[PDB]
Parts: sequence; C-alpha cells; structure tokens
Amino acid sequence: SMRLIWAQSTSGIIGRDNSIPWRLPEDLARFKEMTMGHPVVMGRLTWESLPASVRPLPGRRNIVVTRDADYRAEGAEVVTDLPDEPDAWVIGGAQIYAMALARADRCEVTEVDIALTPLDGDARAPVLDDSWVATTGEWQTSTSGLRFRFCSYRR
Ligand SMILES: NC(=O)c1ccc[n+]([C@@H]2O[C@H](COP(=O)([O-])OP(=O)(O)OC[C@H]3O[C@@H](n4cnc5c(N)ncnc54)[C@H](OP(=O)(O)O)[C@@H]3O)[C@@H](O)[C@H]2O)c1
Ligand SMILES: CCc1nc(N)nc(N)c1OCCCOc1ccccc1CCC(=O)O
Repeated sequence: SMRLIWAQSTSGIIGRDNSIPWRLPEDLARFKEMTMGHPVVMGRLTWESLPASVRPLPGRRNIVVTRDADYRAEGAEVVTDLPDEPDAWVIGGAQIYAMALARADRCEVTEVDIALTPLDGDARAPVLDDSWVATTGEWQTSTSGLRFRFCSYRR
C-alpha cells in the first residue's frame, strides 16, 4: 500500500552529514510535482535536514515520525509509528525507507551519476530486487553538467 520517492547516487547514497550531497534542480522539480497535494511522511532527521525556508514543505501535509510524542515540529503532525495514510508519499529518510520497503508496492527513484564512494555513516537507499517491475528512463544532463535519470518500480 505504501509508495516511496527518493534520489540516490548510482552507488546507493541518499544522504551524508544529514543532508543530500548534490544539488539537482530537475529532481527538486519532479519531487515537488509528485508530492504536491498529498501528505508527505518523513522521519525526524529528514525533518531537521530541511532548509529552514521550506520547513514545513509547502502545499502538503507534513508528518514526522519520531519516538518522542511530545516532540516539537512547528507546522507538522508528529506520530510515533509509520502511518497508514492513503495518499501519503514516503519521502525518507534511510531508516523510514527500510521500515516501509516490505509494505510498499511503488518506488519512484532518481539516479545521479556522481563521484560518491561509500563512507561509514552514510544514509543508503533500499535494495530493490527482482520482485519489482522496472521502468528505466534515459540519462539526462542538468545545466551544471550533472547527469541523472528517473526510474520507476512497481510491485
Ligand atoms: N536524497 C533523498 O532523496 C533523501 C530523502 C530523504 C532523506 N534524505 C537524507 O537522509 C538523511 C537522513 O535520513 P536518516 O535515515 O538519517 O533519518 P530518518 O530516517 O529520516 O529519521 C530517523 C529518525 O526517525 C525516527 N524514527 C525512526 N524509526 C522510528 C519508529 N519506528 N518510530 C518512531 N520514530 C522513528 C527517529 O527519530 P527520534 O530520534 O526523534 O526518535 C530516528 O532517529 C539526510 O542526509 C537526508 O538529507 C535524502
Ligand atoms: C529533493 C530531494 C528528494 N528528491 C526525491 N526524488 N525524493 C525525495 N524524497 C527527496 O527528498 C525530499 C526531502 C528533501 O526536500 C528538500 C531538500 C532541499 C531543498 C528542497 C527540498 C524540497 C522542497 C519542496 O518540496 O518544496
């Protein structure tokens, strides 16, 4: 029932130092069009990784998963388990993806062809296996020259 969206190095990395280690104007655009008008479900560290200007993300119901129910998240709902929201998007991070993967039938992935080598402590995308039906988009080039591609997985 759950559906997930993320961007990742082609090496598997979604986050380093509690932020994303690249800027990609096209992926920001696509993520925004996929989630706008829908609840967005995220974990506590993704919440505080947001740039202040976009905390909470505009035009969407923001839901933060945390162990502390009295946690302060101004302008977001706080919950203590993964919610069963009918139109939510699971937007990260690495812990929340691992929890959700088993209960997921859809994955919308951005891939980034970047010099990024795994480091102790990185946040990593889930491993998608031969149980998924894959739809692979062609490689594209961003203004900066960084090359990326959109992929779809369904179950
Ligand atoms: N590139 C992308 O597409 C993408 C997308 C999303 C995030 N990110 C990156 O991912 C990194 C952060 O991800 P992360 O894995 O470190 O953090 P996270 O998964 O977003 O949040 C982890 C926190 O969620 C809470 N939590 C986890 N499981 C819970 C449960 N079962 N019940 C209640 N609360 C629970 C805990 O916070 P408490 O300590 O409050 O309990 C836990 O420490 C950052 O670098 C961010 O930029 C990247
Ligand atoms: C944008 C990175 C990103 N890209 C994809 N494909 N999926 C995600 N779940 C994701 O993470 C969403 C959470 C991080 O959101 C941001 C991080 C930095 C700047 C702006 C935004 C989102 C801004 C907005 O949606 O209005």
